[PDB]
Amino acid sequence: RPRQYATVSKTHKTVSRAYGGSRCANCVKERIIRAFLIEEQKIVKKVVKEQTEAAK
Amino acid sequence: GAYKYLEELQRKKQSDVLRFLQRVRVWEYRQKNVIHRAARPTRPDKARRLGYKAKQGFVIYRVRVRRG
Amino acid sequence: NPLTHSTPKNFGIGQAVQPKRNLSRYVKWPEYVRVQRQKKILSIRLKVPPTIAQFQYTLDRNTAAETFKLFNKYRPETAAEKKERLTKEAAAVAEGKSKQDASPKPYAVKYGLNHVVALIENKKAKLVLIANDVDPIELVVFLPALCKKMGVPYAIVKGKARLGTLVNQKTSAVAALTEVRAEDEAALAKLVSTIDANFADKYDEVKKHWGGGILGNKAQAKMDKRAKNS
Amino acid sequence: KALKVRTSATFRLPKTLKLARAPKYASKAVPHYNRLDSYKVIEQPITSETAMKKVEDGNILVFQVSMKANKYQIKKAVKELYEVDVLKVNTLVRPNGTKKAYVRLTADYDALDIANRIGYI
Amino acid sequence: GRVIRNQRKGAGSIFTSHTRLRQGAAKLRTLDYAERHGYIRGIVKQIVHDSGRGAPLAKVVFRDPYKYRLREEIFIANEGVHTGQFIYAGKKASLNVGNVLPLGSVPEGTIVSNVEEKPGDRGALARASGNYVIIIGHNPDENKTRVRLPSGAKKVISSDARGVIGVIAGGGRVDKPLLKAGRAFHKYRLKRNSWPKTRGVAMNPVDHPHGGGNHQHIGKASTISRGAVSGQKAGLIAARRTGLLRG
RNA sequence: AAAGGGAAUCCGGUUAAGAUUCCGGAACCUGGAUAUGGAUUCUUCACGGUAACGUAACUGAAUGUGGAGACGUCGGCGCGA
RNA sequence: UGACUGUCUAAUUAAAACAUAGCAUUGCGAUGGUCAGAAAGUGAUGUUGACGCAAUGUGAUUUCUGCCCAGUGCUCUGAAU
RNA sequence: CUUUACUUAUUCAAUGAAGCGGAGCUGGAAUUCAUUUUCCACGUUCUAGCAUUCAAGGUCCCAUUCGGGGCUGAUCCGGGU
Ligand SMILES: [Mg+2]
Ligand SMILES: [Mg+2]
Ligand SMILES: [Mg+2]
Ligand SMILES: [Mg+2]
Ligand SMILES: [Mg+2]
Ligand SMILES: [Mg+2]
Ligand SMILES: [Mg+2]
Ligand SMILES: [Mg+2]
Ligand SMILES: [Mg+2]
Ligand SMILES: [Mg+2]
Ligand SMILES: [Mg+2]
Ligand SMILES: [Mg+2]
Ligand SMILES: [Mg+2]
Ligand SMILES: [Mg+2]
Ligand SMILES: [Mg+2]
Ligand SMILES: [Mg+2]
Ligand SMILES: [Mg+2]
Ligand SMILES: [Mg+2]
Ligand SMILES: [Mg+2]
Repeated sequence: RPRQYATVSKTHKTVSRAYGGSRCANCVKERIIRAFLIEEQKIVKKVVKEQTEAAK
Repeated sequence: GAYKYLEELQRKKQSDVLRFLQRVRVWEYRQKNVIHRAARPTRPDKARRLGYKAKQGFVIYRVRVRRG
Repeated sequence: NPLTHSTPKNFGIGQAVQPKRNLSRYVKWPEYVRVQRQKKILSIRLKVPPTIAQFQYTLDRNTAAETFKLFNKYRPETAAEKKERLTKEAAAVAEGKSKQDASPKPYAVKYGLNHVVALIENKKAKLVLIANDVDPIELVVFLPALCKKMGVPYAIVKGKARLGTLVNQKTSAVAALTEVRAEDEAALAKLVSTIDANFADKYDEVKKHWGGGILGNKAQAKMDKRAKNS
Repeated sequence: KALKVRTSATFRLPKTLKLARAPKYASKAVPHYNRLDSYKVIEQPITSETAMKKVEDGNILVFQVSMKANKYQIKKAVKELYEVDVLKVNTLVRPNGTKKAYVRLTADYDALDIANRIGYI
Repeated sequence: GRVIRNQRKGAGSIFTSHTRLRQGAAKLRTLDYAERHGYIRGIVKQIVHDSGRGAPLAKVVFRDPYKYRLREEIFIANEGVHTGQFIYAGKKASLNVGNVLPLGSVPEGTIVSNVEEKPGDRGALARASGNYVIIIGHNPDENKTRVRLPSGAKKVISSDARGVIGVIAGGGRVDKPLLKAGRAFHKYRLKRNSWPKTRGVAMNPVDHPHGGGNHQHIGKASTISRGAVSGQKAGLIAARRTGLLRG
């Protein structure tokens, strides 16, 4: 019950991974994969846009 | 005295000089509250002849009432 | 420095939450601030008559400074000076046995609306200063015409507070010199000559010119755009 | 003309100084005495057969107390008047509008001897 | 002699809406610098069911441009939007279903919904389920846009008023018969107390203009003037014609 | 809101009449103070497991996000008292 | 005879009456329709937007709804000394 | 006894009154026609990730105190949300 979380220790309310007691290890995995891949596609988009604006 | 001139000037309410001031002042009185404190009379001569002396304890309130 | 890099934030649309900018143009001001701003806006949007707007032509900065330099020589008595000269007169009355020969003739500026108006009517005022910023304007708006009528020279001058400071008030709304000492007659004549050129000799032409009618910044921009494009 | 750089489009009321009261005369200038001291709190003992069976058996002094007294005030009053140390206070408003306190003393004190010293039984 | 039932609905005692279960006022995003100059991307996180409404609502989360937080808006979901869809709202938005872009920056024949009447009132026209507004015109010299409303009415809106591309979801809802007063009961139980409707001819003459008589008839003409007063307007108010729509 | 949400108390005994309230034993919660043991620390803010995750602990302000609170009705099936 | 389930005259009428779904007509694109308020910088519909709201008639399904716009009502970019 | 122009009265609406109005770098289908007669564009579209600490950087001053304050980053003007 929600006020019983004030009584227990920190171990019981989280998992030792990032987004511990908030997200569920496949959502975190998807967030990591998406954060890696979109921030690489941003670099790819940056150099393609710089190429196309530097051609003309 | 200036209050004789204020008396005769306030009677000319449809002149240009007072017609402008009536418009410019009716806007501001409308923008203020319905009952608000006036810091000094806008007609000091009329205040004097109706009773007001410019000393402590004499107070002016401006107030608008719905016509009709 | 290999430890510091160049991030720059992309403060465009849809990226990088906007920085703190000067939003003083967009402040929801208090209602009295809005009233006192839109009042001076509304007083110049409307076509002002020529009885108002014979004001807002004010004695300019150099000749106003000369006028106040002359008028500060004739500041009236303070309370301390009044107490000092009253003790001096009480000495000459009680032991000195001098009647009204104790204190000399005072030379001071004249102030107060009824007093100054009556001096103009009796043609004793040598120079009248009229505050441009009184409220209500009806208290002094007859005074350029009265001064032109009785031939005394007037000057619509900037600051009822400035006129009050020379008479030891907070606000004086008029001031007047009715007599000066001998060393200031040339200064007063020069001042009257450079004040009459702006006020009494321009009165009959200012009496026909309506003030105001001034459009705003945006409305004037979109009006000279249409004037340029047509 | 320097203008205040306002990064907020909200005007708030400025933090003007609030002075403390420095009155020219006191509000009453004769303060009231203790409205609920120990003798106002402990009104009288309760000496029913049930309230006396609680004295020699349960180590409990039964008192009629003030209706304005809480358990802290009843404990302070019992400690101050009768020079005992109190384990517990259990109060109830009786159906005749009085208040009855069951004051359990600690085991150091015998409530029958404290009652004998007070004067009842 | 008695105040009648249509007159009693304006006091709003028992005739108020039943708005406990409703998700919020389904409105467009407020017209800001982002929506007025470029676009802003939000994300559909839920397609929820609004109570008392025949169309679903898309809970679309945007980023607040000025403060680091998330601003959740409640759109009416156009038919085709899904969860996880990026909704691009603004002048420089692209012509996709779900995007919120002004009527000036769309082509002729574009089909919009939740479209405004004035720029910035956050959705007024074509909000019920299945409804849409067709964009039949543009007038750039006066910044107007001619549109065709769901009633067939041609309306001239500003070209800066916004609209969401697509038809409102939940279409074809009225095509199914309710079949029973239970289904009508549970329909109106979450809208308002406008059901069941006693006919006025079944009433007494004190209750209604149509009431009374030894036979259930109307008596006077059912077509009532537009200039008639409150209490007389119980019939066909200001009717231009009557009878079946045949020629 | 003494029927909704909600921090935490149970058994046994007891009275002419009170008890989840008294007594005896065994708890728990909230608020506060605060010491000792442990833990962490010369890689200053722990370690193991590929991982789901584990542990007696194992810094975390503004601000943001998320969860719990927090939810219909019927039907059969499974488990428990 | 009412399609049905349902509702009502508490305390003489439970019905063939009311409601119903279905059908139809009307008004209204918000500076709006219908309806409140003595007024209001006031309200209900409306946390609404024509698959909606509001006013009526008929009263499931099947099969049909004929003629009459003279009267009365409603309505009309319409007639201009 | 006709029409359309102004905005400040009056009316409507919104917002935590945030980017309004005017003018300013490139670019061109201005054939620069020696002149921006001249218009448009104002950092964000594979993806249910993230975006916050007067901002990193560039530069100047402090009297430097292991830190602080300007300018710029983020054009100027008008305070008409
Ligand atoms: Mg104004
Ligand atoms: Mg009790
Ligand atoms: Mg109690
Ligand atoms: Mg309501
Ligand atoms: Mg009916
Ligand atoms: Mg009847
Ligand atoms: Mg409860
Ligand atoms: Mg028990
Ligand atoms: Mg009992
Ligand atoms: Mg116990
Ligand atoms: Mg240790
Ligand atoms: Mg360890
Ligand atoms: Mg029946
Ligand atoms: Mg009966
Ligand atoms: Mg019966
Ligand atoms: Mg019937
Ligand atoms: Mg039938
Ligand atoms: Mg027929
Ligand atoms: Mg704003």
